[PDB]
Amino acid sequence: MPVNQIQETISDNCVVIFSKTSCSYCTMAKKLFHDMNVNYKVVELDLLEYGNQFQDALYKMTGERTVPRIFVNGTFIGGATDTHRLHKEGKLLPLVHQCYL
Ligand SMILES: N[C@@H](CCC(=O)N[C@@H](CS)C(=O)NCC(=O)O)C(=O)O
Repeated sequence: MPVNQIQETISDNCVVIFSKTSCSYCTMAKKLFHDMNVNYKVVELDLLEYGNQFQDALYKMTGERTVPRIFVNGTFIGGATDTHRLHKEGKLLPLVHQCYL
C-alpha cells in the first residue's frame, strides 16, 4: 500500500523529496538541500511502477498532488516554493535539527 510506504520512508529519513526526474521545481528543491549540506532521500515518482498511486496518496495526505512533496522530520513542509520561503525565513534548518536531536 503506497500510503504505508510513504509513511515508512518519511519516518526513516530526515528529509524526503517526492519528486519527478524532469521537474524543474524538484531540481531546485534538491539544489537547496544540497547547498545546505543536508542529506535527503529522493523518491522519483515517474520511475516507480505505481507512482500514480503514490501521487494519489500524497494528495490525500498533503492536500495537493504536485511534485515535489517535501517532508522534514516526518512533517510535510510544502512544495519547492514553500521550502524556499521557509529556508529564506530560517525555519527549515531547525526542523532538520529536530530530526537528529
Ligand atoms: N507550486 C509548486 C509547483 C510544482 C509543480 O507545478 N510541479 C509540476 C511538475 S514541474 C507538477 O507537479 N505537475 C503535475 C504532475 O506532474 O503531476 C511548487 O512550488 O512545488
